[PDB]
Amino acid sequence: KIWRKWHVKVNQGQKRFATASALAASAAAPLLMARGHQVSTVPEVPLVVDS
Amino acid sequence: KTGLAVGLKKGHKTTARVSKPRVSRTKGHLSKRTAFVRSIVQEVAGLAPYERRVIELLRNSKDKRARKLAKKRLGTFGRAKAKVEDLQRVIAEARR
Amino acid sequence: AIKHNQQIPNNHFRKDWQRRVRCHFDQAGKKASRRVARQAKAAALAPRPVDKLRPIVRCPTIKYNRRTRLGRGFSLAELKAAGIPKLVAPTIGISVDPRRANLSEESLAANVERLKAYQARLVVFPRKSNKPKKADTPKDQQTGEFVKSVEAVFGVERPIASGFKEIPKSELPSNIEGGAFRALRKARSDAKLIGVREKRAKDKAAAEAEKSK
Amino acid sequence: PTRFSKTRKHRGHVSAGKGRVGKHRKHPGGRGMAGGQHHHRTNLDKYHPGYFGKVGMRHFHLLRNHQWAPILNIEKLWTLVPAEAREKYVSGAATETAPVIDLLSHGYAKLLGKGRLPQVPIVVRARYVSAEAERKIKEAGGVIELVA
Amino acid sequence: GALKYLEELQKKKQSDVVRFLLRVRCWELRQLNVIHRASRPSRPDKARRLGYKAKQGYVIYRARVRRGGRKKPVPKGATYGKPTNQGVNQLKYQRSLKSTAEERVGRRCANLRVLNSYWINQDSTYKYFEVILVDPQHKAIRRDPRINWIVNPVHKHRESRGLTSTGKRSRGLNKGHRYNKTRAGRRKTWKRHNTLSLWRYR
RNA sequence: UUGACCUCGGAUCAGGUAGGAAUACCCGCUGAACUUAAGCAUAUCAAUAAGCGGAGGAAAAGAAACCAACAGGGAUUGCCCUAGUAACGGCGAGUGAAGCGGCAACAGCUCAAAUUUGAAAUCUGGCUUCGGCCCGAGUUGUAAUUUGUAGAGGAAGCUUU
RNA sequence: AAGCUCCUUCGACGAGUCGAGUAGUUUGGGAAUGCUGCUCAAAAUGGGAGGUAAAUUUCUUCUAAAGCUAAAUACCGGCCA
RNA sequence: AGAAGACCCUGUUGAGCUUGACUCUAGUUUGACAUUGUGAAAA
Ligand SMILES: [Mg+2]
Ligand SMILES: [Mg+2]
Ligand SMILES: [Mg+2]
Ligand SMILES: [Mg+2]
Ligand SMILES: [Mg+2]
Ligand SMILES: [Mg+2]
Ligand SMILES: [Mg+2]
Ligand SMILES: [Mg+2]
Ligand SMILES: [Mg+2]
Ligand SMILES: [Mg+2]
Ligand SMILES: [Mg+2]
Ligand SMILES: [Mg+2]
Ligand SMILES: [Mg+2]
Ligand SMILES: [Mg+2]
Ligand SMILES: [Mg+2]
Ligand SMILES: [Mg+2]
Ligand SMILES: [Mg+2]
Ligand SMILES: [Mg+2]
Ligand SMILES: [Mg+2]
Ligand SMILES: [Mg+2]
Repeated sequence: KIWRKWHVKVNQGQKRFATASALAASAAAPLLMARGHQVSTVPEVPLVVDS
Repeated sequence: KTGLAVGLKKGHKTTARVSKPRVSRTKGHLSKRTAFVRSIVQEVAGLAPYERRVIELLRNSKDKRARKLAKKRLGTFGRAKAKVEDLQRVIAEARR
Repeated sequence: AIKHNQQIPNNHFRKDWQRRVRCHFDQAGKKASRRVARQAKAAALAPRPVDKLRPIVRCPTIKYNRRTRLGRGFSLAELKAAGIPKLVAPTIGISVDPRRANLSEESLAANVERLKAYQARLVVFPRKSNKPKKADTPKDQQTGEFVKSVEAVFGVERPIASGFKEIPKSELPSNIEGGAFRALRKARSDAKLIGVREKRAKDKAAAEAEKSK
Repeated sequence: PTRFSKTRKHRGHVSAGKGRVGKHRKHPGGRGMAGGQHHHRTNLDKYHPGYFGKVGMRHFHLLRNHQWAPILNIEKLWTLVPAEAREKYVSGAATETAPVIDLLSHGYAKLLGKGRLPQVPIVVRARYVSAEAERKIKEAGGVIELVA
Repeated sequence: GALKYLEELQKKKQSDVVRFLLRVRCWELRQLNVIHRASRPSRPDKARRLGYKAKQGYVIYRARVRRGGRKKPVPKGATYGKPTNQGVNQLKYQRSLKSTAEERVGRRCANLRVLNSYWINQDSTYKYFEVILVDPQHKAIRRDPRINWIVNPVHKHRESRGLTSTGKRSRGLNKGHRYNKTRAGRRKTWKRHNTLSLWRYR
């Protein structure tokens, strides 16, 4: 049937908690390498390029 | 309003505003033309059979029986009471 | 077929409900189309605001009378006091409600000043720009910095009166003489016994006292 | 998720967890609350006392807005004062001011005297008040304003 | 105006004058036919207040229907259901006899639009009604904004769908609290109360 | 004898219109039983399926003989909530709304009931189309004013196309 | 020809309808929510409603028995994506 | 071998038929009101 629960209601606050964790995890060199990115020549993990 | 939650005149105190009512509330007011036309038709038409029975009862001074008969024909106590007074007036007009 | 310490079910699913199941998969699609309709209406209505001015009304029950909201339209008493003809207000973005009645001067006064405030900020272009009339806004007064929606600027500002007032100890209000609890108990008893006291006033003995001189 | 289920665990075993004797039939016992007085009586008398019968009088057009009167216990009176203002009164900074709350602005009608109050005088505007709520307000030096 | 006088007279249906006219006209309508054209309205006031004008395009018909309730058109008393449905005699039709006369006239003159209708007489076995119809193809009707709304296709056979005054009464289209089940349509309201609405996020 | 009027007819008279299809959604009428109640008859399934009539791109409803009891809201429709609640029910199984509140949308109007009465000022049809003319309808009332929010008659002032 | 302020004068407002009884059906609507059949059958500050039947006295809110009107809503049957 | 015994029993499974089983019903009979009006005679 098309009555099946296709969409999931996630609490706003667990979405924001996870988004902050994802941003924090983006600032760790081991977590970039363990994912599979080629960051061997990146000076600092929060790579900020002048706008 | 007394400004209290309970009591006789309970309610928040406010300044009442006095204004003439809506014109739609003026319904039920007998205009002079309507009363004139209804008098002409009343003479031409006459009386319903049940009205004539009540007037006979009223003339014999059987007021309770006249009201009971008027109630059964009309349906309600209020309409019967109003009709009996109306019939009592037309009796008076006929006998000057 | 109850088996354990359950809550007794209340599932009204015995009437072939599967034929009348409405699933809202077009919630996102309807929202996008509503915004497209709103944009088209605004473009056609420019430079007029997309909505109409509405009065402040008080909610009609003891549960909600503490709060005010927006009404349907301005009553004829409010419009007449503000100095706007009844059949001119709809042409300038004002909502008219002939059914509503004003029983208090306070609510009437609050809506009249709102009508005058809107009238002050309103610019009316001439029916033909070549020859402006008395009631048309002059060319210099027109500026071009207009507003999109009236209800954003003319919404409710304080729907519920604040409860954070602070007063000097000198201005401390006095107490109820018999006690506020007793004031409520006495008020309830008066309403409960209003008919009994009136019946005995007016008593058969009082009528007998009236009869017996 | 279907992979976390006994159904995936019963694949291979005949009865699928329902027994060889006394198998899983359609409706052995009734459909719904059937037999609440006859054969499901031992369940209703045990877990749902008061189910059968009729108690009280009727109310034909009950509007629940008439019965609207949210309560507020005086142990939470000072929580309606803003944080910056509540500090000076509670801390003991005796002064010439006294707060006025006007409960109805916060969505309350009656005031009940459960907790305790600091001896700071305070003015409250309430629709209803209880005997003890008034008594504990008076002792603190407060004032009760009955409003509508 | 003379129309105010006759309206007041028409309320005196028990008077000698009105009773005589009702009796004589009842005899005349029995002889004529069941559905037949009427040259002019027999009650000019009632026709006028219902929307009748004296010009081309407005047509009056007199219709006749049989009084009494409805008998179930089953075989010889046999209803093969439960005891609660074994009723043949005292049943009643959910529409009014006025609508039945209104609808039969519409079928015969299926090129006019029924405007409204009104009771004109009755006897033991019949009730007599007059039906006001409008011809939407007449140039005198298409040119009058007060009536040319009926030319639109949504107004075809409004007597069959219940969009006339007598039909709106039968449906229960009134604003009060006594019409809760039928204000917006009885079947529309039932379908709304019984729909199980499931949103994307539950 | 002739000419009217009323009613009822004829015509392959001049000009038109209806039917049938479709019916997913919509407006009505009619109308079950299987099933649940661990039996069954009220109930339930269901004011549903089948049957019949009628429209549209939507339909229907719709500008209160409304809701309320308040410091009052103010046409209709739809969503969320009210609420599995008030209530109904072999008071069993079961069924079951509405006011208020937040929002989407927003729009108001036309008649009858008045004497143009110092002027039927109104309209179909034919011819002419060049302005108009000629039959007919209509005074048992077609135009203009008025619809309760009012309005009409006043007499001063301002203002509108 | 249209408005606006003013107060005196008026101020037509829908009948086999409203309402009542009874029968059937329907409803959450329970001394009866709606509809329909039959019998009776109104009035002018009258009438209806104010969720317990009735009598008495007040109060509140609307103005039935004539009509039109777009949007928000339904629907994948038809056409196209 | 052919056929989920057709005899028997169980099922809160049926159907055909019967009757003074329980509950109804077409039809019919009787009464009331309407259709339904106009006179005369007594009591
Ligand atoms: Mg095992
Ligand atoms: Mg097994
Ligand atoms: Mg088992
Ligand atoms: Mg066993
Ligand atoms: Mg069963
Ligand atoms: Mg069973
Ligand atoms: Mg069985
Ligand atoms: Mg069907
Ligand atoms: Mg429509
Ligand atoms: Mg809840
Ligand atoms: Mg049901
Ligand atoms: Mg009954
Ligand atoms: Mg039925
Ligand atoms: Mg009933
Ligand atoms: Mg309509
Ligand atoms: Mg063998
Ligand atoms: Mg076997
Ligand atoms: Mg057994
Ligand atoms: Mg059997
Ligand atoms: Mg017997």
